[PDB]
Amino acid sequence: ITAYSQQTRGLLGCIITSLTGRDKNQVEGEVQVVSTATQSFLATCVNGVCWTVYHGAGSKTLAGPKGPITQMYTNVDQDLVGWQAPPGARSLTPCTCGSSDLYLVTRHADVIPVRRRGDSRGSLLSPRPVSYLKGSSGGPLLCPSGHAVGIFRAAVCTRGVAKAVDFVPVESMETTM
Amino acid sequence: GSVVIVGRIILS
Ligand SMILES: C=C[C@@H]1C[C@]1(NC(=O)[C@@H]1C[C@@H](Oc2cc(-c3ccccc3)nc3cc(OC)ccc23)CN1C(=O)[C@@H](NC(=O)NC(C)(C)C)C(C)(C)C)C(=O)O
Ligand SMILES: [Zn+2]
Repeated sequence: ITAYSQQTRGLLGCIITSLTGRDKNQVEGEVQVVSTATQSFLATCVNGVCWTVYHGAGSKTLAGPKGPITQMYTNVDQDLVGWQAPPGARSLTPCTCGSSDLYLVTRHADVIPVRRRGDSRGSLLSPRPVSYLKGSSGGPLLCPSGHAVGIFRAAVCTRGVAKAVDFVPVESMETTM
Repeated sequence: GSVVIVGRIILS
């Protein structure tokens, strides 16, 4: 269960694309590194929907080939938003395993092992500082088979060191749909 | 403005 990061564009391109809402870049992969002119986070594609956090994306539209992709789903209460995935985006599938051995995928393509300790919680096998996880919201929590368990939402930390992760569970992404 | 794709994470 390995991962690697690829850069698609710079900041100048990100700003102009943010303005026009028209993105003719080739889309590939399941985890999209998404950005605003100010903030950067992640977006995971599950069943043709590009899912991310509300605290990062807001009610903002997503830059697409035929123009701005309007939000298909907006749950402020669950801190979750979704867009119809842009062409080329490869999709992830919900987990049915019921496996407690989870894996969080970060913006720096690190596959950090998590151990499920509730519906929306999972403990970190090796605690990481809050900075290591910053900008990885919307990132996926994978089962050992590589199926979507949830989307990384918030960090459960004690004085700067993250000991666990809070995530939006796929069941709630299916409930939204 | 709109949320922009600026990179990707490819999974094995
Ligand atoms: C270290 C990185 C962490 C992952 C990260 N996340 C974030 O930085 C998120 C953002 C914000 O959390 C939320 C904001 C909003 C929200 C909604 C509407 C409008 C504005 C904000 N809704 C939430 C709903 C939630 O549960 C229902 C849980 C968390 C929601 C706070 N936070 C955290 O991670 C913080 N952690 C928490 O708040 N953790 C608990 C208490 C939820 C377990 C922080 C202290 C580490 C910064 C990021 O990368 O952004
Ligand atoms: Zn599974």
